[PDB]
Amino acid sequence: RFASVYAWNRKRISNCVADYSVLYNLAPFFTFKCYGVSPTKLNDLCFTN
Amino acid sequence: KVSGNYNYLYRLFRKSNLKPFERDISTEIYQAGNKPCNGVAGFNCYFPL
Amino acid sequence: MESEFRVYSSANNCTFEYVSQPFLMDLEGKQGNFKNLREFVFKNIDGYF
Ligand SMILES: *[C@@H]1O[C@H](CO)[C@@H](O[C@@H]2O[C@H](CO)[C@@H](O)[C@H](O)[C@H]2NC(C)=O)[C@H](O)[C@H]1NC(C)=O
Ligand SMILES: *[C@@H]1O[C@H](CO)[C@@H](O)[C@H](O)[C@H]1NC(C)=O
Repeated sequence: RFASVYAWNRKRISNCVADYSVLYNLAPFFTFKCYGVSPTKLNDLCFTN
Repeated sequence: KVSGNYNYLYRLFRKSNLKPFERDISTEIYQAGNKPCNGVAGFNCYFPL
Repeated sequence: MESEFRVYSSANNCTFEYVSQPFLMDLEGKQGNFKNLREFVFKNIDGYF
């Protein structure tokens, strides 16, 4: 349980290593949407945070 | 138009990169997993163009 | 005689039609030393047939 739309709970842009491969390819997907970068391409864009 | 030129259709996904000077006409609901999601919608089962 | 002019039962919007003079045909043919010998090779590169 996190906060509402006025004070949306943000994990800061700071220094943890993740994995875009298995995290983006879960089974229960009902609504996924991306504007600037296509939803089919998420792995090959990464920085320090 | 002020109502929007909603006539030209773009693509955003394919199974593999196509060789040049090639065109396709077919539009099929995508399957991107072990489950044969033919259907009308589902996990990465979207309209092509 | 050649019946069934439309060997396809149905045709959608056709992208291109071409009609020209036929190849070097030979009417009938003598048994032994047949005049007709078709030697065709079909190649494609990058759309060129
Ligand atoms: C021409 O059509 C064939 C289908 O017969 C395409 O081949 C498919 O390519 C995808 C790409 O990942 C494969 O997943 C399919 O398994 C292939 N089909 C078969 C039957 O093997 C081919 O890609 C098409 N040509 C172009 C340039 O797209
Ligand atoms: C053959 O050519 C004639 C052109 O005079 C055309 O009208 C006809 O439809 C053609 N038939 C086939 C089977 O292609």
